Amino acid sequence: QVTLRESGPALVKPTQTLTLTCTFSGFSLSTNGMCVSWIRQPPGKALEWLALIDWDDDKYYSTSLKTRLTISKNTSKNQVVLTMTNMDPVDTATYYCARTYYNSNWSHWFDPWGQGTLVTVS
Amino acid sequence: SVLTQPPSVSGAPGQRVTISCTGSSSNIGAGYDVHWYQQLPGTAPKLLIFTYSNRPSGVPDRFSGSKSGTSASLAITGLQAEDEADYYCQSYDSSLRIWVFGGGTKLTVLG
Amino acid sequence: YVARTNIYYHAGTSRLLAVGHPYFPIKKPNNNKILVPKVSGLQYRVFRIHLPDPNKVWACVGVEVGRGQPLGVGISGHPLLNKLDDTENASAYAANAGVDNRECISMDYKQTQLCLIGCKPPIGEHWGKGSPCTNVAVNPGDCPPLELINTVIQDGDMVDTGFGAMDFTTLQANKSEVPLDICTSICKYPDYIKMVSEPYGDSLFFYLRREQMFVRHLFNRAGTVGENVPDDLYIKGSGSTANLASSNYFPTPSGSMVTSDAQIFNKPYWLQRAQGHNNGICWGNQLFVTVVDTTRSTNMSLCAAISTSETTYKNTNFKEYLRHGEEYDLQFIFQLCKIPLKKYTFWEVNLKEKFSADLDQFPLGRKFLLQ
Amino acid sequence: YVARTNIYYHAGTSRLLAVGHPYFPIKKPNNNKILVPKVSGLQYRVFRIHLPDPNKVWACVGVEVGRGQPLGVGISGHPLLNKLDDTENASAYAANAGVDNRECISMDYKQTQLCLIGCKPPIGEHWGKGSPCTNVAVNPGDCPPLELINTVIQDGDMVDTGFGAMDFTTLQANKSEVPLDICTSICKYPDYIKMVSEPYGDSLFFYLRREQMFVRHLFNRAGTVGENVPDDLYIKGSGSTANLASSNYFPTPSGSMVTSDAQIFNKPYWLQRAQGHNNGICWGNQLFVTVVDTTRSTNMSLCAAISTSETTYKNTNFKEYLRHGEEYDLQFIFQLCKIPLKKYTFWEVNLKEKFSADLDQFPLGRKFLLQ
Amino acid sequence: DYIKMVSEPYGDSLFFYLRREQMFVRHLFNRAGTVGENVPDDLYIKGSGSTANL
Repeated sequence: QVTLRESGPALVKPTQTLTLTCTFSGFSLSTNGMCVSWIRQPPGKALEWLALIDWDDDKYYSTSLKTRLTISKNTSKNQVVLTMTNMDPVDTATYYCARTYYNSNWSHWFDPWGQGTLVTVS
Repeated sequence: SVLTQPPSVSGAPGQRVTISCTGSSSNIGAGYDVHWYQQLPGTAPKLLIFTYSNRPSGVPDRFSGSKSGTSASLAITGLQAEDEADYYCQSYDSSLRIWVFGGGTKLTVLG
Repeated sequence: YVARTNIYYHAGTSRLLAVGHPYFPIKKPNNNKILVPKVSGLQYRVFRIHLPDPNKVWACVGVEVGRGQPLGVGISGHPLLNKLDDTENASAYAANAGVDNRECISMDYKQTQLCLIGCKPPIGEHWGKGSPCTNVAVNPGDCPPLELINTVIQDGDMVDTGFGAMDFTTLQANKSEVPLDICTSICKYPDYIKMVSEPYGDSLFFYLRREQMFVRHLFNRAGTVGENVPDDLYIKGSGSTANLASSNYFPTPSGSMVTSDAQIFNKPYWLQRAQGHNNGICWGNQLFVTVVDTTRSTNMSLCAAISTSETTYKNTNFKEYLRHGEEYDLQFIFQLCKIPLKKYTFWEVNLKEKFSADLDQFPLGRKFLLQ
Repeated sequence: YVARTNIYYHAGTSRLLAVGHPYFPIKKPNNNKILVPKVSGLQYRVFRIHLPDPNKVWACVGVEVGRGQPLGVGISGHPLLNKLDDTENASAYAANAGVDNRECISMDYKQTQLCLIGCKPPIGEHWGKGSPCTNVAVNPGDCPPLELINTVIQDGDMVDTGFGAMDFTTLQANKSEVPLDICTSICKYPDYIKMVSEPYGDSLFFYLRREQMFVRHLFNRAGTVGENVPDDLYIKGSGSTANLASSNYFPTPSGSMVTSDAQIFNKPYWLQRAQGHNNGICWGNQLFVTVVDTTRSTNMSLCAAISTSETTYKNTNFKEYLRHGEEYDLQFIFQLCKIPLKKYTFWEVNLKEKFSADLDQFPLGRKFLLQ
Repeated sequence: DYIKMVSEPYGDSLFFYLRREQMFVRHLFNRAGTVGENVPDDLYIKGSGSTANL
């Protein structure tokens, strides 16, 4: 069925650039209504949305972190890459990649979730 | 978390416990749908409800919800140990122009 | 190339009667066998006239559609219509939507009349679910696509009621958007454009219409919002106005007033020349007459006594029934000229024995002779 | 100096269909890319007809604007309209205004029809903010100046709804004075005076209009007062009447009743002579056809089931949608005669292949031959 | 029964008639007796709470 896998460095030094990649199967980012989003959850804290990219390649970022974030997709390889710059110890959190349905409404939901790759900044 | 949820609620086995996710005129009042997720300790979030009550494949019918103005509620019937998870609400905010999550609530059973 | 002659023949049924429940047909709990049919003024009546063979071709030069029942106005409703609140003159902001907020609502319907005459079945357009899936995922609860479908109008099909010509069966899944008589049917509207484009004029060589409507009330829905209002078009409120009210508004129609002067029926027609190439010739010895008349759609209630042993009145001692009386009388004048549809449900009308050249003995013949 | 000939050519699209949300277009949260357009009966439809070159000039001697959809009446509203109280039959003095006193209000619109035909784009007058600043300080919240602006009407521009031809975007900043479909748009009204003054008649050589309206309710505003009532015109009260109520009253329009007899469409026109010097010549091989029809502006709601696993009804299991079906069919008759606009959004209609001299094969040709 | 009274070929029942009648719905009302032909279960979704009783 539809599955997602995260990959990337588990340790990154401060003020460096983190890079993460996800691999998804069972669907493509060419089908209308299909989108991928990145979320994170610091230890003992609530989830926080980071970014999102859709079939038309339009990209969305959190306002609090818009300058630090960039995302891209590769349909032919079913991979999506996140890049965060100027890392900080507070950003040590688990990152999940999740598929996302597009509504006529603007309140999308992420049905499947990946395993979650932990990232530590120190 | 702009959306607010109680930090924790306790309920007896088999009792109908309820959860609340208050919002404002920018996220819930504006009409943007609300969704819920349950996350067991050591696992990734799992979709539970995706428009205020709807139930995806693999969820028992004992999970439901409703819209009560600038708020939304999750109702659990027949409390069991499966409901020892953390629940989060999600929605869209037009002011912040982002998708937001709540503070999460730790449901516990008085076993 | 068709040669006309001075030979004429009057014909008619002299009576056509129907009775039944106006909202839904009656039948056994799970059986699909009908005990009482569904008859109402909102239904098309397509009469498939089976003319006798002139060689053992006709030309319909006149017609008269008699209606006998008294003028009246029908009423339709839904015990569980979807109606959140009235917003015409709201004085306090709506408070709660709740789990279920449906109300017992009634309403009259857009008055409409029409009479289509031709040698081929009529054509009707509606708004059904679209075919194209292409490469777009149908997400849970997305907006169904819309497509302009063309069909053939049959007897028993509903007419436009001011809610729009649409296939309510598929486009509306909740079955609470419109009254009971159309919540699971197709409200077609004639496609006059296509039926007059066709260069032959077979689909019809005469038609009339007179419909009217006004908004009698302004109502609102209660379902979850789809395409939400843009944040640009309003300023966010607070307190009581924190929770927006639904912006999906629907009107309740009303046909206003019925009058005898506004009647197209019980009046002869003269099809000397059609609007198409064909000038009224009846190819294949057939005709189709589609008529709608909501001006006589009065439903006569019936009350029957279960027990007569009660001194005082009791609602639990009488049964309420609704029935509708539909009466018709077709008259035709035919002129002599010398030179695959079994899938549908029509009201067959046989005229192979009701032809006589004694025009003066019939009213339509007297009118034809006078003119 | 233009020589007419007995050569005629019929043309037409045979179908023109549009669909979309009637209030606002759909699009992604912050993206400006439209997914579903905005289509309603309150919008002008300017068809820029691109005729074929007669030299590889035409004269539009007839036109017919077919409309196919059923008659109906649209409903528009605002979840947060500014409406303090109803003052038609007030029986107790208004008590409180509060911080926010907006109500979910709906209303129908002034019925209006029109059809402008010419070789140049139409002209429309509205009431916008004035230019002159001169030597006057714009104090906080002063009354904006008013100016009679002239523009060119484009497809998608709104029509007068009985609230007045004005630029609501600038003159009204609160975005709660009028319904959602015009709270951030320009409601123009044709400047018939200027378009007939032009001595050439290029802007139009034929026009029609039929609009009607009545006051269905009387309402009041709630904002802070500007030009306050003079102390001369009233006697100061006390107690309950100590606090004056707002004197800014606005009406809620209503178009009354729609009828087939009051229809200007589906009826041919004959432009034998214009009201200007130009007698229908199509200079530059172009035409413009602006049409408004609020008599068929019925919005068909759609309901889609999110989940089908519920035994009982639930509002949180159905999504409500609104869509509007716009159908058109233009027919033209052209006569042969021997002797910079790309800034705007028009509905381009190509006719360089749809010209045929077989008049009888088309309805408008049959009518023209008869007359 | 205008149809029968004009069909009759002699016209004895009448040789002249006129009519002018008009009507409009001024109110919409409901009955209260026990139901006869009940509404099919197909045409509606069963409610609950207040809407439990049709």
